[PDB]
Amino acid sequence: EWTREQRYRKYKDWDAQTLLDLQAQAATSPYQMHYHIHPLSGLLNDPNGFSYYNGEYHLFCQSYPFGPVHGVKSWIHFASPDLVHWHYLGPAIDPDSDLDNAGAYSGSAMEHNGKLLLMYTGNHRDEDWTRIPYQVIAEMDENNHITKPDAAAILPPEHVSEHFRDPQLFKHDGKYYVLLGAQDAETKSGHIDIYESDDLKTWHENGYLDLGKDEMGYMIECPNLVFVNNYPVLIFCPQGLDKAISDYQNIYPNMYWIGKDINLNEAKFTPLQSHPANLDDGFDVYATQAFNAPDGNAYAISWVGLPDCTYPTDKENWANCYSQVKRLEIKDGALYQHPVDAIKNLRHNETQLNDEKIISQKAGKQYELKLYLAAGQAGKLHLASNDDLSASLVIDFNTAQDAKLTIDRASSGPAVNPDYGATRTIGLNDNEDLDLDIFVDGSLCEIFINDGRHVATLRFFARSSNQKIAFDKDTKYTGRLWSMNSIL
Amino acid sequence: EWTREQRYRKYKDWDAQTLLDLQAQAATSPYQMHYHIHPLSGLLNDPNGFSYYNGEYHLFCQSYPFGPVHGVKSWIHFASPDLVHWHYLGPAIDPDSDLDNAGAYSGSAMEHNGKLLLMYTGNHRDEDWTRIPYQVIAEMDENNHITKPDAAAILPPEHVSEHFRDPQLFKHDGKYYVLLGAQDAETKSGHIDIYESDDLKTWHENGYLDLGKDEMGYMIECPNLVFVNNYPVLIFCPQGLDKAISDYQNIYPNMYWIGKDINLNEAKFTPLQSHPANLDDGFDVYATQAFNAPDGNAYAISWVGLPDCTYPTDKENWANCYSQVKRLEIKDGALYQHPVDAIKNLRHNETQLNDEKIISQKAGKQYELKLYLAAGQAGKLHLASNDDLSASLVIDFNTAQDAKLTIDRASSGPAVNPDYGATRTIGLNDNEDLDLDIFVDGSLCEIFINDGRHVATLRFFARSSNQKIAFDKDTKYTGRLWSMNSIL
Ligand code: NA
Ligand code: NA
Ligand code: NA
Ligand code: NA
Repeated sequence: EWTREQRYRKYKDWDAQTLLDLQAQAATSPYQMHYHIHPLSGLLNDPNGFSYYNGEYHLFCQSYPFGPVHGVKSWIHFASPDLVHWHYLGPAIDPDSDLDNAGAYSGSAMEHNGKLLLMYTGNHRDEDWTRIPYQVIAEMDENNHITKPDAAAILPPEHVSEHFRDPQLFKHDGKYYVLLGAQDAETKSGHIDIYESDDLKTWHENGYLDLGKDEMGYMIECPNLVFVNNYPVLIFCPQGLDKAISDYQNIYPNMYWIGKDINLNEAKFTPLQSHPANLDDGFDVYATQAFNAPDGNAYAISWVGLPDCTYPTDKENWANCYSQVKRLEIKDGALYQHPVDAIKNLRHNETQLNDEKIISQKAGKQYELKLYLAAGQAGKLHLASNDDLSASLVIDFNTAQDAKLTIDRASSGPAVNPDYGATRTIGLNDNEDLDLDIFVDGSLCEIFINDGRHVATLRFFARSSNQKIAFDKDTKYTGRLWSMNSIL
Repeated sequence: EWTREQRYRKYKDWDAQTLLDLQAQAATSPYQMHYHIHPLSGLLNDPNGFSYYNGEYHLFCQSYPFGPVHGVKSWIHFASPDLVHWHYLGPAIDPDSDLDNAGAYSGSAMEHNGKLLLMYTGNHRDEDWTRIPYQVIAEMDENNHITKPDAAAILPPEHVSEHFRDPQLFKHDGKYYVLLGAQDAETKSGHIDIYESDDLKTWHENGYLDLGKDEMGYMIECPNLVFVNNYPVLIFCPQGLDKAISDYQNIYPNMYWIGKDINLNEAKFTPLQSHPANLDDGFDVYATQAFNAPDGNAYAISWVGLPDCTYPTDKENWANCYSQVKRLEIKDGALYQHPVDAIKNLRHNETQLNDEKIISQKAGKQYELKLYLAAGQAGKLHLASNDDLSASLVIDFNTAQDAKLTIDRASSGPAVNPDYGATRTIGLNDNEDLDLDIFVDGSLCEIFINDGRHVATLRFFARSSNQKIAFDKDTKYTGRLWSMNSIL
């Protein structure tokens, strides 16, 4: 319903009373998250500049503060000591210059000689509304104050279309690299384009990273390389990916691909996995960003929200939130994802669980449910449920001869992008035990499966009185239920 | 420098870009607090609606979001599980109606039949800019959504001047009471005026509370009655208080007075203390609010900021912050104040201290320093200090034959309201031990003295590289130093 004109009206052409009203509307929503990052107002999307700098973790965010739509984008800024307790540092990069006049699009952060370089795509629209993407290196100092250059670091080359964006800047092998999402101008295929520099002033093209002969969609958004247990891992968003390469049910997938090795100078990637895999088996994770932290861990955080999609909270004038931070691990040839240790600080009111069918008549809106379920069983676990289990988030499990998990949100509340399905299925190994570590926060659910082997993340919109947690059958299991304190 | 006109321009007449800029400027200030409540933008003052409701603690705030000045006021809203980890719920009450057209001034919160009543003063300015104060009862529901009535609960009576405000609404002795700060129209003296109701619709005047024959300033702002260990305790701001009643050095004092008993129907107060005493012996505490919580504790929180005063951060376009929450206790005929238990969750990097002269060469900007100092000593403890101790926050102590504590902020940085003195003195008992529990957070220091017997709270503005903590003499003491994590 918003016009192009309305989406690109400048922030100075909105009044401050409207913005204050919008902050109240977002914060007091009955569906707001309160231990995950959420917009102060308007729409949140792609994590940006995820980093460690000046003694704390930093995280920036694509933001449009005036409504539940992809209006003209800015970066806003959060920091944390522990990847859990975030505090707001305000807007960081506005669409206020020629280079980014129609948006400060996504990007990354790299420490350099005591400053934090923020490299991002200036979404420029020229006099005719032709998009010209510019790669810009801004600079943040130790007071979190940001300066912008007057000139781009990388001008759009001839071989790419208008889609050329989301730079990842980092140091590796003694030099500087930039990875960019790209659509080839002639084939219209998605690529990760490689740039290298020895000084950050002159950039050299190394070409598209060789991901094999098969096309990777028509565009790759938000490319990421991180080293996880010494393996090069790609995390990226290949829009239009052929489902023959990998199944997925979201409108656009967020894939990962573990390599045995990578050579950015020669644009070479030796895959460990024969195929890329879904980072998240759920309903809503997109634009995930990751970085290698000084503590030797690789951390990732996801936008929970999909482009070209809508949500029942749209009428509340705000949209989406972030996943919790996930610590990455390579195990058995796959990517595992784990809650960070600090998230346990939110826990309180611990309850021991052993075979009780009804886990809680009324669990609250914020909790962590950690379960161990014996092999050889089938049933349903209902979350955010009414009393008779007819309206809930359903985890339909089988740990017996056709083992699998089906997550079904159809009955949880109003429909959520139903054209892309009300269920998601995760295959399980037959006759094996099952672990679940389930985080519920307002209209967000995160289901960590078999100790991080799979993660299923989703929005759901249950009426506030639907807070029951219960199995439908007598189920043999042990577990713990904790309330989780509001911090955001 | 701001004109009346500029201070009362409506929020809708500011643009949203300016507000976003101001949020960044406040949040990224090198002097910002990060484990105390601080404005998101502009100026913060008086705590309001401090309460427990709908399963969490609530706190509201006088706010002017567009600069470091007392522009037209609104309430904004925070909540917390534990009085430490606060999260922002946005604006709550705007100056958007006839009754509050020149400000939604301070007030209180009272739970009533599943709602939270917010009773506050509408600062009305009529056609001639005559101030007409109205007492308004708004209502908040379980989604933190607020409705405003069209009519005042209490119209200004004939016997009070234009100064008649800051209602405290509560239930006691089976009926409802409202305590209001008042200036008598004929004598121009400060009073706490009492109203009572059996239904919240019809209010009856019980008269001024009898605080004795001596005048209590020319106005009492922010009156509070709380029961602490079953004693009635008044906490209030008597502007113009004669210093013969009690010494104080701040422009306006924040006093407390313990009674043996109180009878609100008969406007009677039997004092326990012969005289009211300073709630805070420091430089900046004002407009403290308190309430009786369901856990059986009385809690208080203070504005750190004084009216008609200025601060070095004024040029940064933001102003002031709150104290931490203080749990109240009556002991030995005095009011004791304690950090809440949950504040210990911020602690990390614990260091044991035993007689070391230099406690830390560089302590960081956020810490808690807890010390036990033997009787019979004299010296100085320097906080936020440069290396040679010439620029610091000075705690000059004597625990020997003329025992006392002098807190001196003159050398800490730029002058802070110097007309009201650069030192504050707290008398101590001769030849007694001394305990200190010191909280530093950005430009805020809170010094709890002898286990809460006295509290000295102050702003200070040290250069960021001045972080040494050291005694000047060999001092015998034991202690602990903890870093405190940023949460806000
Ligand atoms: Na590690
Ligand atoms: Na769905
Ligand atoms: Na108690
Ligand atoms: Na001073």
